[PDB]
Amino acid sequence: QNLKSTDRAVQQMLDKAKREGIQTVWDRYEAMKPQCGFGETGLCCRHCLQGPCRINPFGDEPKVGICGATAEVIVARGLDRSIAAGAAGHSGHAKHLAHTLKKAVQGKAASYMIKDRTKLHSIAKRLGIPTEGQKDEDIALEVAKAALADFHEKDTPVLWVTTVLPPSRVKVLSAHGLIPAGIDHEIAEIMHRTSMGCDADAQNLLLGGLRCSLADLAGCYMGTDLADILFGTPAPVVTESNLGVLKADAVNVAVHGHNPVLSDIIVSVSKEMENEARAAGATGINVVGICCTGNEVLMRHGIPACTHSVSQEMAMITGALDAMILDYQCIQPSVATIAECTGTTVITTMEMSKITGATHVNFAEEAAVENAKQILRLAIDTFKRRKGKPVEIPNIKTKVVAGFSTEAIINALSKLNANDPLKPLIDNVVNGNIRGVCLFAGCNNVKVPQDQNFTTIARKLLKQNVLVVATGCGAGALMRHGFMDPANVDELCGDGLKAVLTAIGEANGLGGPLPPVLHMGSCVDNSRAVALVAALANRLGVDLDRLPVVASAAEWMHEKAVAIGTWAVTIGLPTHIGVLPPITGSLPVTQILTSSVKDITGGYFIHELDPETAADKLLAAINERRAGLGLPW
Amino acid sequence: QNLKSTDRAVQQMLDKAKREGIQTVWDRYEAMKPQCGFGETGLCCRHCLQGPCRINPFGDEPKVGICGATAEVIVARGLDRSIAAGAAGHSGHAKHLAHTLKKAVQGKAASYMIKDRTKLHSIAKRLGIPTEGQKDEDIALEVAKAALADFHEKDTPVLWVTTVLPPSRVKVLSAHGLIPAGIDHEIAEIMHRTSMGCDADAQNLLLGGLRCSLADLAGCYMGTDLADILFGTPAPVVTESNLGVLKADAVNVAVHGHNPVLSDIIVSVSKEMENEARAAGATGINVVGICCTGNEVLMRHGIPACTHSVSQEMAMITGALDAMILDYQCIQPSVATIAECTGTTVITTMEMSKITGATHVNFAEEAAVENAKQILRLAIDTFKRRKGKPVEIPNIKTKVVAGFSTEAIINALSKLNANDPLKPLIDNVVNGNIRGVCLFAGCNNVKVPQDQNFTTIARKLLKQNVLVVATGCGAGALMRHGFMDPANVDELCGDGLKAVLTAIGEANGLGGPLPPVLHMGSCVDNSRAVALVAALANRLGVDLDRLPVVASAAEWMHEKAVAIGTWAVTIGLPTHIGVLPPITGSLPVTQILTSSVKDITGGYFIHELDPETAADKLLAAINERRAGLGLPW
Ligand code: SF4
Ligand code: SF4
Ligand code: FES
Ligand code: FES
Repeated sequence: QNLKSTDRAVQQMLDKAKREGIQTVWDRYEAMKPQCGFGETGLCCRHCLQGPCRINPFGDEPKVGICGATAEVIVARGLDRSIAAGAAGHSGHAKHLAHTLKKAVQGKAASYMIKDRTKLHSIAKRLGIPTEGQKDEDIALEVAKAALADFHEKDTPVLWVTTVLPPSRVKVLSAHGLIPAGIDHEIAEIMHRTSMGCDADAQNLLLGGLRCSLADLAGCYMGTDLADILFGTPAPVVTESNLGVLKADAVNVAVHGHNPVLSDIIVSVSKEMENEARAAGATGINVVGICCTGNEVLMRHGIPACTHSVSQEMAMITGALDAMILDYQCIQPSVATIAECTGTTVITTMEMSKITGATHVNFAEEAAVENAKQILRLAIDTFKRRKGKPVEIPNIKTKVVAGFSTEAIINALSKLNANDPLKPLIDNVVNGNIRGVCLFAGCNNVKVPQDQNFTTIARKLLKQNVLVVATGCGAGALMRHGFMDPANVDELCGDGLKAVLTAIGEANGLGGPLPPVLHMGSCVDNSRAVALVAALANRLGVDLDRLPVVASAAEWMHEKAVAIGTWAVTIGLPTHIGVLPPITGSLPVTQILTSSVKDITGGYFIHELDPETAADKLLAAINERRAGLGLPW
Repeated sequence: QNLKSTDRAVQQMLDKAKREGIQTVWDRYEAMKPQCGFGETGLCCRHCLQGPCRINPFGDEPKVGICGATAEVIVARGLDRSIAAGAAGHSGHAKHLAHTLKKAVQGKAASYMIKDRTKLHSIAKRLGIPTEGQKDEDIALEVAKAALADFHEKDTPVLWVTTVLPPSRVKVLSAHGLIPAGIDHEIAEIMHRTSMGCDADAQNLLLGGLRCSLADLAGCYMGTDLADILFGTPAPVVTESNLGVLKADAVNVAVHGHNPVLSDIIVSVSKEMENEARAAGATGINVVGICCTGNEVLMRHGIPACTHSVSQEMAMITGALDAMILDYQCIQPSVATIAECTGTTVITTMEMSKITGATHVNFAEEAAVENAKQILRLAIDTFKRRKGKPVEIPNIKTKVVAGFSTEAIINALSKLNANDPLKPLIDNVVNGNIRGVCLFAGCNNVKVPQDQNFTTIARKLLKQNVLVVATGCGAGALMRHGFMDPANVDELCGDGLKAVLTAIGEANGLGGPLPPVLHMGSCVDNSRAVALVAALANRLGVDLDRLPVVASAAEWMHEKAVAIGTWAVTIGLPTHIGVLPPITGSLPVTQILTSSVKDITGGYFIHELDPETAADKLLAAINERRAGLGLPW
């Protein structure tokens, strides 16, 4: 099972699933081999009913699509549609939060409120919304209206791009025509230009994709902003991760998906029903997190993280998961079928994301508490049905310190330098104690033994004094393998990095270091990493493509991650990816994305399937940035 | 060549292309056989990087996607993305026209203006925009702002749906949650819900697709409305069609694509440069139409139609096409390569639709006349380079009467009944002189011998007294085969239909009948057919799903046509399609689209590849509608 996942709890559940005859994502992957090479290389098009068209990577015909579309056009159109689909997910998430904030401040959903007033006021100031002499409710109404206005064309471009990046970066992007005009406007323009008989020039197509990736960045940043207003900005928290966080004697309830608009309410209400859970034979309600909704409630409330991404079915296989409460994105629809065998109640909550065979509860903000109680009572019923059944919860978990929002990181640094908090971090970059910064982001992917790339790359970078930050299922991989436990700083970190983590932690009263990797939150919270490095760029007076900062989507899968990787390149970062997207069928497109885009944005993709080689390539990229600043390396 | 196209001019050019070694769409189709059966059946998914996934239609594994997505989910997600892409094209077209109208009435593009004041005022009244005491420029500004507001969520739903359909139809759709909230909002929601780990219930997915198809209908109707304001509502015109409209001694200039925002200007300016063309050895500038931009200028100015859709390369093969001026949609990118062999200057004009190897001229409304002159002068240069070269223009053309906007049809009927113009048409439906109405719409498709389905079906329906209306490349097929020549009424039409066409034509002073088929314009002008049958429904006091009205997308290809076919079903029409979309891999999805959707909208798809059978099925559908009204059949 170690060829399937490097997580020992996951291996144990894979053995249970095998002896019980329950098919897993890994079994369905094996059943798909050999996968289609036209699709793997990108040389397939279904954009009209004259198709499907394909192109042989090498050899004889077919050499061109029926309409005349070349390999370069077919590959670029497919990639653009992936970016648009990712943008549509992150911005659908943000849009829902904008509507929730509007409802809350109009008096229409009393379960929601302005929890972070300081964040509200700073966002308003960032956007140019007046604060002086205005009620908080009116300021928030203005912020929500601004959020919704960024989805369509108006007199200004998308402010959740233009107000969040360094001004020199906005100027470079504007010169290339890359600033989005409206989030949904760009998504639709991608769908139009990639339809049959439309854009047929690879460079033109890819420039559009870069612009649409910035629409995705805007949705990410808007989602983080709005979730912080509504639910609180994260601050450092201590919790646990992996399947051992489930409790045989408790009602185990997983929140799963991405938008925490209901799961934050699930967390609050579950506490109020401890007595009702005790009447039914449980110690209480044990809410646990899967995927990014789990990251949201871990970051804000220290809810323990059960599992992530590719291994999500394994939580059910324990027999102890009484309910799995779904919103949208990254939910394997197999969970609805597996629930019959495991007894778990799978509940969908969003009108646009239903799964056949799952129970649906129509969540509405105005009725959020009622909804959480109806849902949680289905879970309590389920816990009672499994009275006196054996469960197999692997006794495996790690300690996790998390909650490193950008505000929290700046605050931690301020204990070393109150009036210039970024300076101690920059001081240590310049002197070599910190070699650079790497963001790990994105999913797991069944093609890669689970977590193998994240942990192999992270280990090498930490030994070379790289400050490592992580989001999404990259943070999930690292937390499940101990990278967020400060007890592992001695083992994992080079002496320079250890010195800095210790100095910061000791100034924060911890008597011990910050953890080896800083968890910055969910996938939308990749925007927090942008805010951090944008602040660093502005303090140094340079653009992001001169900083020793790189990213690695080491095991990526989702269209959302393709969008994130593309905006990382667009804002100027060397961006490693550990699974090839469907681009190898076009050498011209591959050359743009890995080389010549440098001349446009200063970023570039680094394609490397071997994680040891990937770490060497990321260190090389960091060290070239150091050299361009005149720093030793 | 008659297996490739039923058009004799196209056959002649296929022989020339073969002896000159020029590859055509038909050659590229042959080179693609056998096409992938997974893609043909819809059983392929590439929505994440764990793919590509496929499902065997029958037999052993693979049976399910890697994430657990079933065949039903995979097929429904793919179809939904096709509908969203079509909506993005039609509404991108409409959005561009909305911006053009706004620029014109703000004094920013003097080459554009309010040409149809009556249409402006009726659209304003339809939307609830006040007209009394307002300048036309301010009314138009309000209409343009309303058009742009329908792209995003607001306090009202999409008004270019809710104000254009019968109220009972709006109520049925609203009860099922099918009214779009915003055009680009729906496109993005489709992209989100169909991304990995999101919507996984076929019925839920398909309901979303029906809603997004109504966003497409809104874009079509908005595009027709705005183009009529800016360029004039069509009225009956007489012109010609087929390759014989090219002239060896003239500068032959094709306008090709969909948005006539520049080609209408091309038509005006070309007249002003007749003298400049005469200096270079030509008789003048002969502007001809390809595809829907050609339909737009045919409908408004009687510009002759050169060719359409699948056969567009053949116009170049004559050797006499000096320039082909492109905007977007349905342009085979092969034209840029074929131009090297034929001498044609291929010019792109829109930033989001470029073709490698074509010359680009950045069109801007503010500089429209300058742009048309720069473009037309490239064409005059090209005509001079082919001095003393042999050209092979097939001496083949038909007479075309066209320009039947809904306003023109109502006006023609008003000569029989001034105060109740629809009554004479209804009178003849009730008495059997008109059996019903069929709209032919959509593309040609290389899988079908060109025009064979349109003409075979139309011939049978006309003999059975069906009033036939046509748009897009369905109108192109019928015009090229004589169906728009009133001299063919005796041959083609049953006695009842002939009586009505003659009575209407004689009351309109023609001394002769209306043509056998009424050309209602471009693909967006399918909205005109909606306006006509909506008016008929309102006059009879019933909904569209009780009228003897059907549609046939007999040779369809583009994602835009998939969207149109889907909204035809959604508004209540039996809708024949002559090429199977990628749905046969899921029996549950096929059953929804061909049967059970009747219980939702009253419309349904009729899947029939055999055009003689299709005509029988369409007549059966018409006759069942007649029976439901108590009419003889
Ligand atoms: S758009 Fe072109 S390449 Fe794609 S399926 Fe249609 S004919 Fe084939
Ligand atoms: S979304 Fe599911 S079915 Fe589609 S490629 Fe990804 S794993 Fe395969
Ligand atoms: S031929 Fe396999 S992905 Fe299309
Ligand atoms: S396997 Fe051929 S279309 Fe994907």
